[PDB]
Amino acid sequence: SGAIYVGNYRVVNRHLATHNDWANLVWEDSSRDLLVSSTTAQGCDTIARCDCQTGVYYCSSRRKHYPVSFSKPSLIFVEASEYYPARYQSHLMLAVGHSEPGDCGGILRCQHGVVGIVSTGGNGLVGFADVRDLLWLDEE
Ligand SMILES: NC(=O)[C@H]1CCCN(C(=O)c2[nH]ncc2Br)C1
Ligand SMILES: [Zn+2]
Repeated sequence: SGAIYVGNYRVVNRHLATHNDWANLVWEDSSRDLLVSSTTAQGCDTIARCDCQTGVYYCSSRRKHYPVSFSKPSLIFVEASEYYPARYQSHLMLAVGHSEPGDCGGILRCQHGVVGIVSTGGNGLVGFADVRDLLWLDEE
């Protein structure tokens, strides 16, 4: 589990969105595993606007932050899971690291701010849903 709280937005994994998220929906994209809902309180996270390929992510199954090198956001074939069939997930970045299904929502960050959230894992891989292209998270 886990969310990004930027301005009056909550960014979660689409597959973990709550009823309250769907009832307060701003934007969702199944291809990216992303959903954004509106919040009453202002959040403290800042979004990175950069092409960093190194950063640090939170792994709930280890209670640990790990430094990683990650790929540029891409279209990646992701194996069928409890939440999606075998498909191409877009805007996904891959690194070597531990990721169990419940690690989804952990933040990946760089020197500039939040880069994305854990979206995929297994086999000693971890995939991150990028949010750096979502410039509207910074206004309105
Ligand atoms: N966005 C997706 O399609 C995800 C959904 C959860 C499962 N997915 C994984 O890769 C995964 N496997 N083991 C741990 C993890 Br995390 C695929
Ligand atoms: Zn950066």
